[PDB]
Amino acid sequence: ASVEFKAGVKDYKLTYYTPEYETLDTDILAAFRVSPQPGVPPEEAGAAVAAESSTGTWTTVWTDGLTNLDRYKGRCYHIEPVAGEENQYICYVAYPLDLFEEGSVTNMFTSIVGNVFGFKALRALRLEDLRIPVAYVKTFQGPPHGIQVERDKLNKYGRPLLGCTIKPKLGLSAKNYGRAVYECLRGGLDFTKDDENVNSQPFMRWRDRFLFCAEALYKAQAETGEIKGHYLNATAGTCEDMMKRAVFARELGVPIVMHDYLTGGFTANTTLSHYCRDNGLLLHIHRAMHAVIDRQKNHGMHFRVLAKALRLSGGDHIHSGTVVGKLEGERDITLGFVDLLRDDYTEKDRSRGIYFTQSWVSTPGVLPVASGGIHVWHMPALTEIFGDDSVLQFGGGTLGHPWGNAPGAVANRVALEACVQARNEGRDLAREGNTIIREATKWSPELAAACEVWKEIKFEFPAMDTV
Amino acid sequence: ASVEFKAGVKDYKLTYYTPEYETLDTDILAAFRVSPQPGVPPEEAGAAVAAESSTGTWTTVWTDGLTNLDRYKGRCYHIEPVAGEENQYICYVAYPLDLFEEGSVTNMFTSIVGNVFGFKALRALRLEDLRIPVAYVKTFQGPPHGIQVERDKLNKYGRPLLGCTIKPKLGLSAKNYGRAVYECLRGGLDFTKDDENVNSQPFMRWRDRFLFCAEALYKAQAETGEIKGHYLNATAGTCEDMMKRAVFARELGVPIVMHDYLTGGFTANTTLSHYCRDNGLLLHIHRAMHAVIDRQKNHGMHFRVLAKALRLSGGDHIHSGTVVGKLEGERDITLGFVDLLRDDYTEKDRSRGIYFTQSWVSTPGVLPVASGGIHVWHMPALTEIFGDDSVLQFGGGTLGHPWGNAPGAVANRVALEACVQARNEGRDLAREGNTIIREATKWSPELAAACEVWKEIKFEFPAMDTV
Amino acid sequence: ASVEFKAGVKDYKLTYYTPEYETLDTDILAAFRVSPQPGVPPEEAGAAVAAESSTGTWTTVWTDGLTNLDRYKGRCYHIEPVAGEENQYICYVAYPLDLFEEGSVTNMFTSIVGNVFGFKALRALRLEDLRIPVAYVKTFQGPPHGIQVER
Amino acid sequence: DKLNKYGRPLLGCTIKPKLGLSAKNYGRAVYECLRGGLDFTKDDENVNSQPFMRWRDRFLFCAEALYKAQAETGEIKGHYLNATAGTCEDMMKRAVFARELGVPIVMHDYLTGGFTANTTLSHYCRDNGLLLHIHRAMHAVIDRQKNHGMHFRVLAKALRLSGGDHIHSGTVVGKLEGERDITLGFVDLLRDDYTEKDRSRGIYFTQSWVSTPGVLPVASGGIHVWHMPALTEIFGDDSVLQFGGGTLGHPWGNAPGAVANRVALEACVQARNEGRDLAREGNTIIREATKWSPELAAACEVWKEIKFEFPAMDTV
Amino acid sequence: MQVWPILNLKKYETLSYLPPLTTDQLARQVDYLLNNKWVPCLEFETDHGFVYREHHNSPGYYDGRYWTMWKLPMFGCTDPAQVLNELEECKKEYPNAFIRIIGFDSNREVQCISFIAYKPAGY
Amino acid sequence: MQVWPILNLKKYETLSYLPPLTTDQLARQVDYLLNNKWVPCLEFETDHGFVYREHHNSPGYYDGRYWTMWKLPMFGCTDPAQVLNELEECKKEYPNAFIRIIGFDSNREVQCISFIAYKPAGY
Ligand SMILES: O=C(O)[C@@](O)(COP(=O)(O)O)[C@H](O)[C@H](O)COP(=O)(O)O
Ligand SMILES: O=C(O)[C@@](O)(COP(=O)(O)O)[C@H](O)[C@H](O)COP(=O)(O)O
Ligand SMILES: O=C(O)[C@@](O)(COP(=O)(O)O)[C@H](O)[C@H](O)COP(=O)(O)O
Ligand SMILES: [Ca+2]
Ligand SMILES: [Ca+2]
Ligand SMILES: [Ca+2]
Repeated sequence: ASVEFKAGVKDYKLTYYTPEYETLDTDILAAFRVSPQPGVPPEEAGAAVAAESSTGTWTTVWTDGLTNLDRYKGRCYHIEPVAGEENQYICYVAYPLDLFEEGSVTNMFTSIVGNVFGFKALRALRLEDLRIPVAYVKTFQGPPHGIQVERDKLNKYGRPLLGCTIKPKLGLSAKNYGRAVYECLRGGLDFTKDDENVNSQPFMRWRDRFLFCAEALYKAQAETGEIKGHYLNATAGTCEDMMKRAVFARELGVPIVMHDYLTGGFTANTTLSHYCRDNGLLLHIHRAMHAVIDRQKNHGMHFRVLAKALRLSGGDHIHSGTVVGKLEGERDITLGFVDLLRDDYTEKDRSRGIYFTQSWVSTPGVLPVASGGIHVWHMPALTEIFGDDSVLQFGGGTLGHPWGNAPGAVANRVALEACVQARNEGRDLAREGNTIIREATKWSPELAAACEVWKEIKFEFPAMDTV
Repeated sequence: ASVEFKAGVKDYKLTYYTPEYETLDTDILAAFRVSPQPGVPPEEAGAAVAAESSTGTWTTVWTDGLTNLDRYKGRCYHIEPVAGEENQYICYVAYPLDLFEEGSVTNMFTSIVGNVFGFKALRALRLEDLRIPVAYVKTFQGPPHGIQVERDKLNKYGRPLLGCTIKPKLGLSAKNYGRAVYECLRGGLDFTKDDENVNSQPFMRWRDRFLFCAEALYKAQAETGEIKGHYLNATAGTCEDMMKRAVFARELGVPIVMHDYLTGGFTANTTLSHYCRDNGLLLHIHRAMHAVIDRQKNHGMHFRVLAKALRLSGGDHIHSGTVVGKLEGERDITLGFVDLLRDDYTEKDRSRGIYFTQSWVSTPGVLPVASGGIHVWHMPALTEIFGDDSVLQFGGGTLGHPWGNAPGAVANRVALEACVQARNEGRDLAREGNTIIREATKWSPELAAACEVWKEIKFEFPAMDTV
Repeated sequence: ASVEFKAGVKDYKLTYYTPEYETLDTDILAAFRVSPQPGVPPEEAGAAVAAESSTGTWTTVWTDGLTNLDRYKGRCYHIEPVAGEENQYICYVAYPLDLFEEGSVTNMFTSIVGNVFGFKALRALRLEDLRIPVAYVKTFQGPPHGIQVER
Repeated sequence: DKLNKYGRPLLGCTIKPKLGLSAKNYGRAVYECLRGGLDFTKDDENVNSQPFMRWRDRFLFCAEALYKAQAETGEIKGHYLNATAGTCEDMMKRAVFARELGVPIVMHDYLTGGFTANTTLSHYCRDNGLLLHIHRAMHAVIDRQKNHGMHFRVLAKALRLSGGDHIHSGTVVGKLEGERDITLGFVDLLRDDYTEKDRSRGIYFTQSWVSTPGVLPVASGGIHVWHMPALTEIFGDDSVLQFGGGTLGHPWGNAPGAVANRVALEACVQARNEGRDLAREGNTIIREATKWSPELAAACEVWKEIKFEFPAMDTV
Repeated sequence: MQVWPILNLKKYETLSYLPPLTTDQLARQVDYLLNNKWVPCLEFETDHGFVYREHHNSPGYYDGRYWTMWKLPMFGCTDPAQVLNELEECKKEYPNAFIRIIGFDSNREVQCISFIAYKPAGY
Repeated sequence: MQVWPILNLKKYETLSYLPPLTTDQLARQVDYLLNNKWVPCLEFETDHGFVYREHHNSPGYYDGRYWTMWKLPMFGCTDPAQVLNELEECKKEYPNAFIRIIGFDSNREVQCISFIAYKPAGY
């Protein structure tokens, strides 16, 4: 099977539109939302995207005869119109397994999302979902520990975990950070954290911070008798800086560090996941910048794609939205990707924005972290939405309690345990939440003060990313 | 100056809307395109963005009294309506110098772009431009070498440099890669390259590739007498993998490597810039994924922001668009950021989408790389748009020449030198380009065959990102 | 802007005495107490210091044409007489930011106090003060901890 | 013995503009100077690594240049590659890269880098067979005045201890201060094994060195071809003579500047070895050599009247 | 299809893939150099005409890059005849040499021009 | 301005930039050697006249330094005719050799003299 070489440009759909193709169980499958320019067949737009994300370019090259271009090519194998949009199509692409570097989220994103979103002939493009085949799954470490191990390490069962970002995001000194940390952990929060953009700065140098927050957290454990952690940010300018923070965390003996995976980047993340597995540190992932990519329906990458790639690269924890708080997160979509984050199998489900059935071949699940303008009144809804395997994180909901950090922590820990008890008793959290919270204030004057402060505070707007 | 602590939520504009503020020469300045929800004052939207990108959260925290919140706070200091848009505003924010970690593009993006693009109360948000003050500039290495050093190392003056991606993007074996490479360099291209998503795969393992492409390129130099390079991709799953490719490149003695800075990530990029400065390797930056963030007017980050951060982190080369080719790039915007990439001073200029005057305190300039569906007929326009300090990169324009790689390379190198000569003689490239090219085919039968193949090929669509 | 190369010696004040210069916020500014020999205008003594701490030597070199000597040169931009001393002057020198190695005290002092204090044409010289621009400040670590942390 | 150079002072040359030249231009200027007969060229003291020229680039091109000089002229050359730096780790990276390129000689500014870091470099160069040229930048901050500070013989003796193969020693006759008698003084302290007390030359104590190796004095600073005689008579064979402005200021450019310099010096050595009096017959010996060296003739016309004569500060 | 040759096809960087420059073609590059107020320089090489690696092979290090300087850079120069005169002088002195014309920008400290103006016999 | 030449300009260290030494000039350097009580030695070299790097390129290592000794160092020597005689003998035995005269100071163990006294044909 050879044919002569004919230089010059052809349509992409001639090679890369393949509707009759049956996907292989080793293929990587992409779901693109595609908006062609005027004049551009959905077929050819589909084809373009497949070609320039796998083997092809804009004119015929002779060097294809050297290979078997059929076994390597990306393929558009199904187009379906988008409901309630003019000129917008889901295009599915299958990429063979050989195209990808084993264990590199970086390489998988470099093909699939590298160059196609700038094509002149598209108005807009958005990766909605990806089907990573199991044999590609097995080439990654995944989460350093994962939900089972994390709970067994910390000795924490039967409830969501509770966290708290230190506030003023920036401008606190080390010693004050440490002070805030002790106070927050000693009132019943399991964890506190470096704010994402707290790295090392002129107002607070990192090694000073780690030092004092160790003292603090070791004092809270000692006073309360339950295991504590504080997410020490390894995010850094270079890999060598990052690794220096990790190694010092390790040397202090604390349980957990954090990393800002997208602004640090997948190459450095993967490195840090490796070192925590070798060193037994838990790894809390912050998803800063994700909304730059994932907010709009028409153009970008859905958050479910970023989360799946986090689970491959490695995180014990990832932020997952709250639904009810100050940042956007539709309930159905959010249930969706959470399921993708913690479970081993997740069937296709377009109602929840899962385009592909997804298997994980016992890759450990990742704990979702709800954080961002939440407070005691949202406790019921949070527990219902996420269930026990979550971390609930209360920054201004802790440090803005009128009575200080300790009491803010107690309020949040009490509201949570009241929702657990009520749930475990057989009560309906969606129906009875305000009541449950109400009941608990009759005996917790910490909670009562929290409740009075934030009684009217709600965050409700038109969302942008919907199904 | 102290005031009692009053828990509960206030408007952000109370603290973070500061219209009368005079920016400091040390401040980092951001230009946001902001689209508020219905019901949300532009002032308060502006304020929100400033607060949650610097010191503030959604409710009053007491710990602000411990610091001087006035000296640390991000500030919205000017709003201006957007012309021809309902409910859309430029909001300017100033961030004090202390907020940032010296030498970390990661930390600067973590504050400025971390969490605000997901705010419920915004419909959309887009970072258009940033003003990095000179004292922050000085904390970064920048480009490992920069344009002056690169030209002196390679001994190449008086013209754009010429490059060529090897095609089939994927699926070629090492030895065939090497074959294509020799043929392309021996006909007059200065460089060839790893395709962005060619890392190490089942069809071609990296160390095999580097090996053969060294032989190839050493054979082309030897036959032609001019210095050659081939961009050996260090992009990798982990930092340790990345560094292993660099060190082997180093050990072969070749001039240049590449990195995919956004899919690798800023933490790992910075690391690699450092090692090439210590080791005298040139560093070619690929901007794969940039269009995921930078395509849309209404939501994202402009490419001028990604380029500025590349110049800080470090690249000798960055892709910059072509204007005329298969990927989107408006001429005026493109002149804009190119100027931001190579020059030491660039004054404010809204017509070119430069919102801030920008000084670089002799940070070396970065060579723009035009690549992507271009060919011999675009030579004139390319030379005019970019001038001598550019790299022109012809993948399918090389390997799709009917006569093979050597002759494709000759066609492109001849067309380029015909445009240089014509230019240097005093002819108008915009007016006389087709002619100039026409004249050159009368004596170059390589060029003539290129010209015949691609005579009608143009790429012209409605652009998305405009001013 | 090019001019032919004329070998031989010239006055330093012809290139490095620049009284109307407005200092840049990146420059490194030096305050010298300068005591010239008999016969030596303060202007030329000031200029010698600026030249021989920055770009120049004692006789014209052709290789200056290869750079832009205006943007690199140290510049004596103000002289003021010293109260209650004969023949002693404060001479102010501005050094462009590019002259310095980032983070090296050793490099700053090698230019600024390297050679000039032995010049035959000076009786005595003293560096009184230095204005370190903020962009240079940021290249240094500084104190390991500092007052707040230490306490 | 390493450089295969005997029977005369060595000749060197500082690249000018002290600052602001790029790496490739530094290499250009180096190649031209070494090919015209200078043994060495050098980083200016305050050329370390900067925005106009990063170090690693400079070393690389000066290697290329110097390897071309050597190959054209067949005499061993060197270029003092400055290891001076902000931290010890930075310094040691520059020495290591000079080691790797295979060149003969690096430099250090011992007082502004500081004795701790010097002694570290001196050790490395022993273990790695690099010559070590010492610049004495800042010394005049401490050593100019009779009434207060530390005499330069003290800094020279400490450099001998610490380690240097070369140190600057003044010229006497150039643009920087150094009285002849005091200068013969400490130069003796730097080179010889035994130096008896001698208050006429500012030696207050008899000093023995138990075969510590002697240090080559380096005359540099405002000298030119007309000073050649004096220099030869003051320092003798065991010296390095260094002509920055006096090389790069020659009207015909580096190669010719270098030739004028090396011609003047071999004429004073030939004259000397024949039995002529350098102090008495210097101008004459120089005059004679211009009749057959047009390079020298051009240098001599340019700097005929240039002298540097003032009241000195540090005297006995 | 034509096969691009293999033997004796040494090339000389910018302009070397076009037809040899005519006398006027030559003039015109020199004017272009001088119209941009760059400083002309001539350089020549007898022995090593092409790059090689004799003394090191680390990244970015090549031998044969430096040629030797004819006289000095022509600072001031506003006359192309001056430059073409020096080309003739260099030629008469070094007829077995490759000779190139370069052009300095001193603001950027980069060569903005560089082309071959004379090759020896058999070249 | 003159351009210092490029081809065939190999140089031989001290005195090698002067006009060739006359017979008397040569005698005078020899007297100078002997008037400082230094020990004459002659050395010769047929093959490698100039330094090169075959076996190592570490700092301080060059090949081609060592030449081969004609007979022994002339210890005791007080007569210049003796030395010029050996020069003539060496020359007759090795007419294709570069020959140099060197002078040893035994107190410092350094050569204090060294110059070329004869080059072969074409040198
Ligand atoms: O700075 C902040 O805004 C937060 O600490 C919330 O602080 P409060 O606890 O004071 O709200 C969280 O990082 C964001 O919630 C990130 O959002 P997401 O989880 O969606 O990535
Ligand atoms: O795979 C590709 O498409 C390319 O090699 C072009 O190949 P052809 O040379 O065959 O076009 C370039 O990477 C893109 O141009 C990237 O775009 P940008 O420079 O805008 O980042
Ligand atoms: O910067 C300079 O001024 C010099 O290069 C001389 O250059 P010229 O060759 O152009 O004079 C020398 O470093 C000084 O001689 C230092 O003095 P000293 O040796 O007395 O420490
Ligand atoms: Ca946060
Ligand atoms: Ca590509
Ligand atoms: Ca100097």
